Amino acid sequence: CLQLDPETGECL
Amino acid sequence: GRLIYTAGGYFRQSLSYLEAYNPSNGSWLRLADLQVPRSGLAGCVVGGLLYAVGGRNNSPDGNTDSSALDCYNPMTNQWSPCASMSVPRNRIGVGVIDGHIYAVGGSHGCIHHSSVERYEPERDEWHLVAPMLTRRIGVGVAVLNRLLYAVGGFDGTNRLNSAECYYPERNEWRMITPMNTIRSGAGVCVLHNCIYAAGGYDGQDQLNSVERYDVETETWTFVAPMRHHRSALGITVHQGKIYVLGGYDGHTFLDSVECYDPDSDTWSEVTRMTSGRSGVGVAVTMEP
Ligand SMILES: *CCc1cc(CC*)nc(N(C)CC(=O)OCC)n1
Repeated sequence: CLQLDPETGECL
Repeated sequence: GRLIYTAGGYFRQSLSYLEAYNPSNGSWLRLADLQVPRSGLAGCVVGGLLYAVGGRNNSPDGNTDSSALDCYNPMTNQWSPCASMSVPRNRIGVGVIDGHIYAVGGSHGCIHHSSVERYEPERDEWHLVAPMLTRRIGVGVAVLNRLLYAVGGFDGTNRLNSAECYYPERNEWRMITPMNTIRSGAGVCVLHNCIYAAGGYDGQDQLNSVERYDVETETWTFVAPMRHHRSALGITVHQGKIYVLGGYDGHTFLDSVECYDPDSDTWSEVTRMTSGRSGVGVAVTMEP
């Protein structure tokens, strides 16, 4: 989802 | 014998794992945890000691960017704190030249750094050097022929295909030829006379492509792509081969470790990490 950083996968 | 160490990373939260892989026998050893969890850090080695630099602790209780420098000694299996950097640096890049650690870029909250600082282990001191021409977080850093390269990343607004080189005796940064692909979160390393940039994120997709910069010709050329697309991967070189570890592919936190052989221009799967994770720090040093 767009709650994740697409580079790292981390929850924002 | 030499092992590939992986420190920190992220899966659900930032991690404090320190694990070491032995390419000679396929084993993984779990070693002393980092004192504080961190992802987006970088690892390096000076004088047989492993250093973990920067990052951020993305925990259930909040996000804290790190200015820390910690040192792991394989002979004691213990972490020791060192002097902290001038500023926190999440998604930092590091390179070692002549026994000194250069910390490049990274973020502190919404601040995207162009600053660069250098650590002297013999004095336990950091000092700022000339900043890069571009702010870069998620930057790949590597050293070739005692020159420091900073490749790709994100400047606060755009992901970059640009790269630059630092010439220590002139304390000056200069742009080099840009990559053929925009990459933030790539793994960057050196092999033979080339700087390799593997994976990363181009603004739309995680990448499996790999390109290398020949410092004599000033050109970037694509080599065989990795089997897995990945961003925020760990990377290192061991006995003439590149190893990529983990990362995020937009679906899974990868446990895959691939190895590139430059003579055959092929990638192969060599082992899996004990659990999938992104944003690790990696380096090679002696067995503990
Ligand atoms: C889309 C899956 C997902 C991941 C995350 C982690 C940041 N969060 C959420 N949301 C919408 C729930 C929530 O409370 O997020 C803040 C942690 N969904």
